[PDB]
Amino acid sequence: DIVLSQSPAIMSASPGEKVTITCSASSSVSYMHWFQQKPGTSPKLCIYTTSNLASGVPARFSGSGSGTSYSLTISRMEAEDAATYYCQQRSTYPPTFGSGTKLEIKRADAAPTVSIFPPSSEQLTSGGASVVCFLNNFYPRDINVKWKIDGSERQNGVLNSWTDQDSKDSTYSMSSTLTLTKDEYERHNSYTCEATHKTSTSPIVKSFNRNECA
Amino acid sequence: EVQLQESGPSLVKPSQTLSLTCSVTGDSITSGYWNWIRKFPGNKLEYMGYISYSGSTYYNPSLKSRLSITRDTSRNQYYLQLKSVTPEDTATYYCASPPGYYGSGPYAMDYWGQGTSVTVSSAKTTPPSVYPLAPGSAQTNSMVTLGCLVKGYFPEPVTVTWNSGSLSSGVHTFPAVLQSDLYTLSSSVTVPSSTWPSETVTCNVAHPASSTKVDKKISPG
Repeated sequence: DIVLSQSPAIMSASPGEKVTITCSASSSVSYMHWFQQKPGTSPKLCIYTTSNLASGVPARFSGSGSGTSYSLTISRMEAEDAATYYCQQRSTYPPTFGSGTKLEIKRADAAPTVSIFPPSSEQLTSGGASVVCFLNNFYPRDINVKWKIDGSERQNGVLNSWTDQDSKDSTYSMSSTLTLTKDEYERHNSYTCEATHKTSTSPIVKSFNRNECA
Repeated sequence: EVQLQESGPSLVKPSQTLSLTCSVTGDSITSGYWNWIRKFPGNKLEYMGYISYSGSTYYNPSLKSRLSITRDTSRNQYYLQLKSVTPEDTATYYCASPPGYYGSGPYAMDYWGQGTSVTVSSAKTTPPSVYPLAPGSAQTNSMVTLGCLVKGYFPEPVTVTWNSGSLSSGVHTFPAVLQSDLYTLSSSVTVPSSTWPSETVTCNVAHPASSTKVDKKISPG
């Protein structure tokens, strides 16, 4: 039952920035181990016994601490450092792990490229109608999507999903899907997908009318 | 150097016992500690337990009395047995060895298998409904974004390709969402508007558990 509180939970650092991650324990532990996990890989020992660099880890990393306060440090952030870090303790059983630090790459802001799509003719054979909105290659990750039916917000029946930071351009993408009953979809003709982000305050709205096109 | 490999089912029914095998190549299990760790949706990790070089075991108190770990030294394998699994035992299960050193060398290392995603649910095999996402209009800019909607499938996973792999740089496939026992995913692809609808673009959707082969060029409308 040693509780490992880790911080921060998520963060973005520019290439070259100094980064510090802390792990605070419920009770004294003799040492703290640190593990690294990149998307697609299993967790890999990063730091052994509080301050020892594990095989395959570069010299920009280091750890320190004792008792109930430990930290891990990257002197200069590299893009390949992007990953999830976990502090771990084994001085008392059971061995416990921190909640993790998701470390992302910071890059230039980018407004989301927004695209809206109406239900397909194929889906209209069923009793449901889904409108899909794609908000892609944006930065930073925090983003809000609003679904307006006839200029009037609709909440829930929505399915939202995010990609992980793109490996080539460091941006994020997000899909939103509004699934309505087919009959309710045909009682309303204006469908809007509204994105509020960080470019400006109000922005990015894409729409389509049920009355147009076929 | 060493190699650990998770072997077992991907989907289990609630109340059933979950059974997995960790096969160790590169080193004997007659020395050291051999464990099972799991990663939950939301990414917290939980140390499940171990089986020692002597066959002794340690089980996390959090796995109450449900977990047991066995081994076969004359086959270099160790096994996990987790009884009465609810939907919340859904995770990726990894076998692994604690940090150590070895041979000669200066550095501490450890060994992890690749992990196996385990789904706990009572759903049945359901092919996905694959729909085309084409814009309902367009005058300008240089790019156009089209996509596909893969809805109501079970279980994971699904695979999506665009024009058999020949479209890649502008692709985004989004993680699957579990809704009312069924999974739904979407994918997008952005191409130059002088390529579409002039030159065909197709989504190749495949669903392994229900042998689905879906191709659907996205056509205007």
